[PDB]
Amino acid sequence: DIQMTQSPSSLSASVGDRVTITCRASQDVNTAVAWYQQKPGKAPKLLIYSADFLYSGVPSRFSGSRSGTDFTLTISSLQPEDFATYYCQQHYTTPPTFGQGTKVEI
Amino acid sequence: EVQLVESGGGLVQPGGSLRLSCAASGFNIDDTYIHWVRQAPGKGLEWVARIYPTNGYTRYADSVKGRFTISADTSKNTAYLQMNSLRAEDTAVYYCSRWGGDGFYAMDVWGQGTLVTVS
Repeated sequence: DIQMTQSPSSLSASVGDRVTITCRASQDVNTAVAWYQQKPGKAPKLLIYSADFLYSGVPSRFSGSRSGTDFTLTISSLQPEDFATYYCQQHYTTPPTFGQGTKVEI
Repeated sequence: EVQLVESGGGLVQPGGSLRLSCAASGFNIDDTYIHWVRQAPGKGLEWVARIYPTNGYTRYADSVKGRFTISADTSKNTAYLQMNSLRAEDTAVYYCSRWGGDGFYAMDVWGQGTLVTVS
């Protein structure tokens, strides 16, 4: 039902750069948006829940923000190990739906 | 510590069946929901199914509904995805995850993933 539109589909950046990824929901999802990091060969890992809460353990350079139906993930200072695909997801209603993913290359 | 371990992935003929298991440690699956999520090449992450192990209530994505079922054995602390009438499009890495704080923490614990190849 709820479509999550992620942009961009991929980007390239250098170690130390700030990067921002945007996610737009097709309907109200309140605060309930999560962000996952998936490194090649690895399981997705939760970074952010409820738009802006940092999952315990996750580096503080990762932050989430929300303006209405618009959601952003920012990595404030890209590290070598942050090369991954990032996904947004609404956890408001069933089914939980994911963005198409944004591949971040260094 | 909280962990999910999947097994059961491998090579299966089209029209065949497979069962994936998702074994939990450090929490009880009947205190939460277990989801299955798959990553097919080029299709990002796709939600597949969930189960509420207390009562075995299930929900399925349209892509697998009528072919895949979920079950759980709460004494073994394990959930299962039973895959029937397997097609090419079902080739993916399958993950299980929990719906932490009954969804407040989104999918906060993930299995390592298991590859299913329909050949």
